[PDB]
Amino acid sequence: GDDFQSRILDTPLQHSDFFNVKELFSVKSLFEARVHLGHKAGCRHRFMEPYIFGNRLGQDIIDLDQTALNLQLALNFTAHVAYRKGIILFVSRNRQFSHLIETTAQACGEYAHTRYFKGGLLTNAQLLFGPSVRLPDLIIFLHTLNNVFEPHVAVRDAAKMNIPTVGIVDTNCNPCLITYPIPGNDDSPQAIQLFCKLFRTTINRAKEKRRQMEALHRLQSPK
Amino acid sequence: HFLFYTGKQSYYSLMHDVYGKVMQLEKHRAESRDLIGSRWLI
Amino acid sequence: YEDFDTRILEVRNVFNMTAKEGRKKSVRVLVAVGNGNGAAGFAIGKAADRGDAFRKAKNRAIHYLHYIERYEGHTIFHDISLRFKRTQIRMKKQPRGYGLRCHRAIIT
Amino acid sequence: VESFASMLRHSPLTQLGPAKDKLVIGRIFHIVEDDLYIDFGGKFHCVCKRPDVDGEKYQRGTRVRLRLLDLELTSRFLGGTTDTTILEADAVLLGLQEIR
Amino acid sequence: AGSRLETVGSVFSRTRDLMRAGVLKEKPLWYDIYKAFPPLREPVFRRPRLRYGKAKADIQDIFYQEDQIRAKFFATYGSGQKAFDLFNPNFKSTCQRFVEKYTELQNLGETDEEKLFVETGKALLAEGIILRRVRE
Ligand SMILES: [Mg+2]
Repeated sequence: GDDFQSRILDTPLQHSDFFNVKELFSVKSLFEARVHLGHKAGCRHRFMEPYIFGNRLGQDIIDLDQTALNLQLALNFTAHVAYRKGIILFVSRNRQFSHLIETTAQACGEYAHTRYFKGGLLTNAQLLFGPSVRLPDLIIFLHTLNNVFEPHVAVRDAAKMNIPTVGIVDTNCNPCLITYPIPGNDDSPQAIQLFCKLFRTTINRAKEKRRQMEALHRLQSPK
Repeated sequence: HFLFYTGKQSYYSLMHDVYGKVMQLEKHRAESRDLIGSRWLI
Repeated sequence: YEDFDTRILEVRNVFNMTAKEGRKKSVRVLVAVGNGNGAAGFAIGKAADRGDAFRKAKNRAIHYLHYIERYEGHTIFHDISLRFKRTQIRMKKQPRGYGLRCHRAIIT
Repeated sequence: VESFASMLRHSPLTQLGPAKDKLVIGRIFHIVEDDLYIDFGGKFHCVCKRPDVDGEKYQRGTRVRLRLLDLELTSRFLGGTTDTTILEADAVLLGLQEIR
Repeated sequence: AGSRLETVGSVFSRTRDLMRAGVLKEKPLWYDIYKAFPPLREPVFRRPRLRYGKAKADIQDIFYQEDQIRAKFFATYGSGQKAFDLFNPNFKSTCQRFVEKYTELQNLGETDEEKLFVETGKALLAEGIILRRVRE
């Protein structure tokens, strides 16, 4: 009874890669999707220089070794959150990829907000949505900037509410408030499609694992 | 609903469908006045 | 939040000139909250009525709760000197039985 | 497993060198009226105008020829702290690629 | 009741504090996950500042040794009349074949750059590649 619930929720945290997210991606796979391509040196943020492999004739290149390490952590965190039945909200303001990101959230079984973000959505949730509204447990920022080249309002407002954020950060973004930054290209369609696939496969695996874990432990109770 | 946190889940759920329809018509490829004496709903 | 207590630190009657009313008055209240066990916060509430400004500040401050580290539960871990804007503060760690010897607001 | 450093050294984009006045092959993925959105293998797409000659030939998926100018159009202006970018590339459409 | 102070600490440290304070009685579901698999860097606020005086960034300009050869090829013959295909991961351009042959001759031991550049042009001419020495 109580032992089974402890097994379902506490056993997953005793393994470094419980969901085997390492196999989903590789440095070679990321390089095919152009995840190493950054903005010009003029557009560079000072807090992104750690993640930048170098400047190839004006275009910053993103180290895909740091990206692989950080992406492993971010996918690992996103899976445990999905395993525990947490709410995951995808957030982006890029209108080229608005339909793709809304389609991904629907495929995963999660939520997407790709439209104009209302001031107070998280800091004033009860008024906007209702008294007992449950806020997201994780926000994934496929794009961390809005369409005026400023940080998305939900980055600061998600920290105010103490919500962890998994965000794709490019060479012109500010990763300081992103809990799990993933350095990588955010503009190319091939990069965004790769990231959307990874987050969708990861979330579906974690949800499937929970069902199997519950069936095995549940069956033991009669058996 | 997956668009609950947008604040207009039904307006954006409808705008999601019509934008997906447009994409398939644009990807896949007569007179358009199939209906006359009609107006768009207010 | 029965374990939290609220204290007033300043009540001010600021004024905004308006064409309709000429001089219009608002009550600006600064309050602090704490549970006496390491957690405390402050906020400012403004309203036209003093009772409303008290409610606004009191419930706003509960959303800005710092946790303050106490050495053995009775003093700060080390001397602290800082300047915030033009205000200078020089705090000193003291032994038990020394008591609070500080600005009345700091005592509060 | 090949290292990222090796991948970058032998990458087609690293071989291209400077992208000014280079010739590249692109693919039309989006068309809005007479505006063609062309992916030439870089970070940002370019946007060209449908040529008067053989206008009907330029449909989605059509591979074309281009003369790159910039991979990203950016420029710092008076009083700016960062370069303003329009998230677009600069290229001159030369015409369709011969399938051969 | 919370800590809407996003410029002091991090979501994890502020959540740790609210639990020690006595205000948050139930752990968030994401908390234990962060404890076991934290990020590489702690997500703490830092105000961006400009560099002043003689402070400079630390970004290495990416220049391989082939660029010395490639620069000469583009200045002498321009870009190959064949168009670059940046969608083929194994594309070999006219210039990249020039640099592969120039390297091969350099392995043999030729030390003169002038010798390696005119010999490589002859080898590609035998291969049949159309190299135009366009000064224009
Ligand atoms: Mg970008």
